[PDB]
Amino acid sequence: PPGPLENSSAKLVNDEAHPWKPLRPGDIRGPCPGLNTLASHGYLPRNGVATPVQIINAVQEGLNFDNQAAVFATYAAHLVDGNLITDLLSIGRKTRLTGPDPPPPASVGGLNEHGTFEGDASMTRGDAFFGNNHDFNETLFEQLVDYSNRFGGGKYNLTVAGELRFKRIQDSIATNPNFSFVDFRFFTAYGETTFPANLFVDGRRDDGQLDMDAARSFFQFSRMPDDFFRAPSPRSGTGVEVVIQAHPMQPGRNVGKINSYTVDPTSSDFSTPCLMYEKFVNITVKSLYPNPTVQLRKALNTNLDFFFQGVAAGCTQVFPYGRD
Amino acid sequence: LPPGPLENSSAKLVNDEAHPWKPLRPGDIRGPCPGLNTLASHGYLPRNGVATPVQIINAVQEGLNFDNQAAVFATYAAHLVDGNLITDLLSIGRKTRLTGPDPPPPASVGGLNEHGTFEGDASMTRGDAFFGNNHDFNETLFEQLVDYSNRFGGGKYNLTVAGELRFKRIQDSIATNPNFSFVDFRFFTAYGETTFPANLFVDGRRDDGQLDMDAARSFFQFSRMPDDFFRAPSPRSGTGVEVVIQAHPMQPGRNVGKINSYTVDPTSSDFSTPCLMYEKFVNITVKSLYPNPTVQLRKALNTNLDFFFQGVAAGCTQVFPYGR
Ligand SMILES: *[C@@H]1O[C@H](CO)[C@@H](O[C@@H]2O[C@H](CO)[C@@H](O[C@@H]3O[C@H](CO[C@H]4O[C@H](CO[C@H]5O[C@H](CO)[C@@H](O)[C@H](O)[C@@H]5O[C@H]5O[C@H](CO)[C@@H](O)[C@H](O)[C@@H]5O)[C@@H](O)[C@H](O[C@H]5O[C@H](CO)[C@@H](O)[C@H](O)[C@@H]5O)[C@@H]4O)[C@@H](O)[C@H](O[C@H]4O[C@H](CO)[C@@H](O)[C@H](O)[C@@H]4O)[C@@H]3O)[C@H](O)[C@H]2NC(C)=O)[C@H](O)[C@H]1NC(C)=O
Ligand SMILES: *[C@@H]1O[C@H](CO)[C@@H](O[C@@H]2O[C@H](CO)[C@@H](O[C@@H]3O[C@H](CO[C@H]4O[C@H](CO)[C@@H](O)[C@H](O)[C@@H]4O)[C@@H](O)[C@H](O[C@H]4O[C@H](CO)[C@@H](O)[C@H](O)[C@@H]4O)[C@@H]3O)[C@H](O)[C@H]2NC(C)=O)[C@H](O)[C@H]1NC(C)=O
Ligand code: HEM
Ligand code: HEM
Ligand SMILES: *[C@@H]1O[C@H](CO)[C@@H](O[C@@H]2O[C@H](CO)[C@@H](O[C@@H]3O[C@H](CO)[C@@H](O)[C@H](O)[C@@H]3O)[C@H](O)[C@H]2NC(C)=O)[C@H](O)[C@H]1NC(C)=O
Ligand SMILES: *[C@@H]1O[C@H](CO)[C@@H](O[C@@H]2O[C@H](CO)[C@@H](O[C@@H]3O[C@H](CO)[C@@H](O)[C@H](O)[C@@H]3O)[C@H](O)[C@H]2NC(C)=O)[C@H](O)[C@H]1NC(C)=O
Ligand SMILES: *[C@@H]1O[C@H](CO)[C@@H](O[C@@H]2O[C@H](CO)[C@@H](O)[C@H](O)[C@H]2NC(C)=O)[C@H](O)[C@H]1NC(C)=O
Ligand SMILES: *[C@@H]1O[C@H](CO)[C@@H](O[C@@H]2O[C@H](CO)[C@@H](O)[C@H](O)[C@H]2NC(C)=O)[C@H](O)[C@H]1NC(C)=O
Ligand SMILES: *[C@@H]1O[C@H](CO)[C@@H](O[C@@H]2O[C@H](CO)[C@@H](O)[C@H](O)[C@H]2NC(C)=O)[C@H](O)[C@H]1NC(C)=O
Ligand SMILES: *[C@@H]1O[C@H](CO)[C@@H](O[C@@H]2O[C@H](CO)[C@@H](O)[C@H](O)[C@H]2NC(C)=O)[C@H](O)[C@H]1NC(C)=O
Ligand SMILES: CC(=O)N[C@@H]1[C@@H](O)[C@H](O)[C@@H](CO)O[C@H]1O
Ligand SMILES: *[C@@H]1O[C@H](CO)[C@@H](O)[C@H](O)[C@H]1NC(C)=O
Ligand SMILES: *[C@@H]1O[C@H](CO)[C@@H](O)[C@H](O)[C@H]1NC(C)=O
Ligand SMILES: *[C@@H]1O[C@H](CO)[C@@H](O)[C@H](O)[C@H]1NC(C)=O
Ligand SMILES: *[C@@H]1O[C@H](CO)[C@@H](O)[C@H](O)[C@H]1NC(C)=O
Ligand SMILES: OC[C@H]1O[C@@H](O)[C@@H](O)[C@@H](O)[C@@H]1O
Ligand SMILES: OC[C@H]1O[C@@H](O)[C@@H](O)[C@@H](O)[C@@H]1O
Ligand SMILES: [Cl-]
Ligand SMILES: [Cl-]
Ligand SMILES: [Cl-]
Ligand SMILES: [Cl-]
Ligand SMILES: [Mg+2]
Ligand SMILES: [Mg+2]
Repeated sequence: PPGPLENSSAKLVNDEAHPWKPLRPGDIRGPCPGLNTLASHGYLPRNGVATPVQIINAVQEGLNFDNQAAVFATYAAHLVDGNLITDLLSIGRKTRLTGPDPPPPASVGGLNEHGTFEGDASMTRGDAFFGNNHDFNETLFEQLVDYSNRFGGGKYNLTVAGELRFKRIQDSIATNPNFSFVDFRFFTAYGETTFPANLFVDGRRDDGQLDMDAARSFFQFSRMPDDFFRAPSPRSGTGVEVVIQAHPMQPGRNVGKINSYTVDPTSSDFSTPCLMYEKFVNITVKSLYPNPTVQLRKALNTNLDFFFQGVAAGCTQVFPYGRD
Repeated sequence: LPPGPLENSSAKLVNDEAHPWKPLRPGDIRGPCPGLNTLASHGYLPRNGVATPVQIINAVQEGLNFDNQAAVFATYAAHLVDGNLITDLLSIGRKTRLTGPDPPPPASVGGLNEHGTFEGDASMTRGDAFFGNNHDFNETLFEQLVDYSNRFGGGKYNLTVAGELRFKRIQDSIATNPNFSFVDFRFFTAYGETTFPANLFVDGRRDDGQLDMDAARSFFQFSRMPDDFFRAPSPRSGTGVEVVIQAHPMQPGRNVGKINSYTVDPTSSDFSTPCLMYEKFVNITVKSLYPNPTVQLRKALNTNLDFFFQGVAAGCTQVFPYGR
């Protein structure tokens, strides 16, 4: 697992060695505009299948994503969505490129796999319930623009993030009878809304105000603006507290029908990051791998260790298969 | 310019042969900040505790891996209100002739000890200014930190301990300090500070956010790094502050001339309005110290207000109290 950038100042990353290209048939793109754009500028394999080490070097070098967040997000995703023997992860749909599957109920389903990492009330993608959880959706993007106009002076910023995050949750509650918003997804849904203001903003300026042309380029086409400079120093979810505090929300879920959102008092929330860590490892990962062979157990323990090092709140390490 | 981010920001020995702890030698100034005190006491900063903004940022980054945005934000904020803008020198403690000849009233140039500019109420290990001394280590407060760590962190200080102690300290001040104030700048900074010991005082080889009480006392009381201390393995500052905020959500306010009269102030900024915090700091705090400044002082203010703006986490739009 790579350490932080050696030299992490702003610099042009839309450069000569990293041109955008269109998708070839077979090139895999998914629900993350950050990984998508990196793949499309060749910071990641252009076909969208990568090792964890590759994804981490790419997000730091391409966009100056900080090391702790890159390590948390990448090994969390690899544990639930990736192939632990081959050490590969698809950034979108399940693919044979990741090699021979483990036994069920592990899915190795790529970032597109619903319920594991990816989840509901995304900004520019529709819920899995309605059929397609990974393609750019134009109606939701035009909503992001609207809110930018109304709260951001035409630009996306943390204030807009706060408003739209809530709007999307409300939208899901009213329309999605499967709406779920607990645990891992509750956590990551709020930190994602800060990323575009933090990281899609040209680094020479770095003033957290994202223009709509830049926003469309990343979200829709996986493409950096012309002459794009990365952020002037490493960061990820700075300001998430702005987005949480705008519209206080307790973790919960619709119960088999629309508008039935019911708080779940067993879910972690922001005051309990280590319950969220423990349930991810001790319930989510453990249920995908309830009885691993010696070889799989050893791959699981190595990735669980690397995952534990990226956990922002620190926490106490949990061992689903033992320390041995 | 402010220094940019650290070249190679990995974990490494920082309590080394070139940076030993030394006892205070009269002349030497120590203040309310255990981070800055300890850096001065190991020679990362000047040992007498008076430094330029550039020295302080280089010191917090190289000594402790404090991240660049936070180092710039705090350093220029404190310099604007507590420092000498003409000599370019800031005391980490008391007001001193070592920062040079003063500007005109009503500027104070009072050092970091100056109550209510940067320093303020409900500190963890230091008493409120109202009771007499806002900067000395207070053994009864540290013992209550040790007690909350036994109760909530298994004997170690971590973000769960921080959430409970931060709220305890606020309740102590409401009950005992008739002047307690907890608005605007202080309301914002108080929360982030409670994360720093978990993120930054924990040996960088471990980096699991569990701070032992011997390490904690070393930094807070003696201004000394633990033996063989490694700084954190990448840059960070207020990671996990939302964990502290959401443990006991609370709005900004003040006692109203007597104990137990905490009154929410609806004109204060809070965590959802970080740009109003920025703006009030500049329009009100800074500009009432320097209501009408001469030509050279006006240049120095505008230069430092620029650097300050670049450090604002939320991004925001720049305000210009003296024009552009
Ligand atoms: C190092 O720092 C420490 C701490 O800052 C310094 O010591 C402090 O010094 C100040 C200044 O002298 C003292 O201020 C004075 O406080 C007294 C009140 O004392 C008693 O009540 C205190 C508050 O308790 C309530 O709130 C807390 C916090 O939530 C809570 O835990 C308590 O249980 C109680 O809560 C109430 O409300 C709750 C709802 O939230 C309810 O559940 C509950 O039912 C309660 O009703 C308390 O902390 C204090 O406890 C200490 O002292 C006793 C022994 O006396 C000891 O047994 C405890 O273990 C503690 O050690 C007391 O119980 C107040 O009366 C004074 O008010 C006078 O003066 C002010 C200011 O001038 C005037 O405005 C008033 O009108 C009045 O004349 C005063 O404000 C502070 O109490 C003290 N704290 C300590 C010692 O812990 C120390 O000085 C510093 N050292 C150095 C060297 O500087
Ligand atoms: C992102 O970009 C925006 C614009 O550049 C920045 O500026 C903030 O913009 C916000 C959002 O529009 C402003 O907040 C709004 O201000 C309105 C007026 O505020 C004053 O006047 C009213 C009287 O009408 C007073 O009551 C109030 O106390 C203020 O003195 C308010 O009417 C708005 O409140 C209401 O809005 C919604 C609309 O959907 C209502 O439904 C609610 O009831 C709500 O109460 C709103 O607060 C804000 O003033 C701007 N801030 C500043 C400092 O200028 C953001 O700063 C920028 N963000 C970042 C992180 O960069
Ligand atoms: C570090 C490896 C990363 C992984 C494994 C990862 C994975 C994901 C996944 C699976 C989603 C979908 C969540 C949802 O359902 O909405 C997502 C969303 C998101 N990602 Fe990433 N991501 C990573 C890095 C990045 C980077 C570097 C950026 C920005 C620089 C970023 C920006 C975002 C944003 C803005 C979304 C939300 C998009 C939306 O809601 O429309 N990600 N990420
Ligand atoms: C970068 C320049 C910095 C400045 C200008 C600065 C200034 C301050 C000031 C004025 C206070 C007192 C606030 C109060 O409690 O009343 C404070 C508190 C504190 N600082 Fe800093 N600080 C800096 C860097 C850091 C660093 C690098 C660390 C640790 C790595 C740190 C750790 C803390 C902690 C833990 C407190 C609270 C102490 C307490 O509540 O007992 N600071 N700082
Ligand atoms: C709304 O949520 C429900 C409940 O999660 C979704 O139904 C579930 O769909 C999954 C995935 O297709 C099913 O699990 C699979 O079942 C097949 C064959 O039945 C099995 O061979 C697979 O290995 C896997 O078990 C499952 O039947 C079902 N879960 C239930 C009923 O608890 C439902 O599809 C969602 N609705 C929409 C429109 O998305
Ligand atoms: C992009 O996202 C938008 C908004 O989230 C999706 O639009 C939604 O589409 C449904 C139908 O697919 C619209 O309502 C439908 O109305 C009929 C009545 O004839 C009803 O029988 C259906 O059950 C359904 O309710 C819905 O109003 C619309 N929501 C909007 C516009 O806010 C859209 O499907 C997404 N695009 C893609 C390609 O998925
Ligand atoms: C606590 O605040 C009080 C009230 O603001 C202060 O004392 C008063 O305020 C001014 C100072 O600005 C004094 O000149 C008045 O005589 C005081 N009395 C009243 C009724 O206003 C005082 O500055 C603070 N006390 C301490 C110890 O810091
Ligand atoms: C702070 O340390 C404590 C103990 O090491 C951790 O708290 C425990 O959390 C477990 C599950 O992780 C719960 O059963 C208890 O509520 C906790 N034990 C207690 C309170 O004695 C806590 O997670 C740590 N916090 C962080 C952020 O690392
Ligand atoms: C511009 O600022 C200067 C001070 O830098 C002002 O000087 C005033 O001097 C009087 C003398 O009694 C003081 O009492 C005031 O406090 C000072 N004013 C201020 C605002 O601090 C001078 O008056 C100001 N000139 C203009 C045109 O505003
Ligand atoms: C702080 O001061 C600035 C101006 O120095 C404030 O006023 C706004 O400034 C912008 C930028 O030039 C103008 O577009 C607006 O027209 C200004 N408003 C007014 C009423 O003139 C800003 O609002 C101030 N903020 C606070 C909280 O005091
Ligand atoms: C506008 C503002 O910031 N006012 C605070 C106030 O709420 C508090 O009562 C006062 C005296 O202790 O200190 C001021 O700094
Ligand atoms: C670090 O990165 C930037 C952009 O390449 C450059 O300005 C700076 O000198 C580099 N520092 C080095 C290579 O030491
Ligand atoms: C996970 O397992 C660990 C150790 O066996 C245990 O401490 C913890 O309670 C478990 N977590 C849950 C939520 O069951
Ligand atoms: C291991 O036990 C779990 C119980 O959760 C079961 O699902 C899994 O199939 C078991 N595996 C064996 C050894 O095949
Ligand atoms: C840079 O960090 C690496 C990572 O551990 C380390 O090996 C090396 O000693 C550092 N380089 C310098 C010049 O300090
Ligand atoms: O143990 C070293 C390697 O182990 C694998 O399991 C991976 O997931 C890598 O990221 C790691 O570098
Ligand atoms: O530009 C005015 C001020 O700028 C600062 O950065 C310092 O270097 C000072 O020496 C000077 O007073
Ligand atoms: Cl980093
Ligand atoms: Cl530099
Ligand atoms: Cl940094
Ligand atoms: Cl005492
Ligand atoms: Mg989604
Ligand atoms: Mg204080």
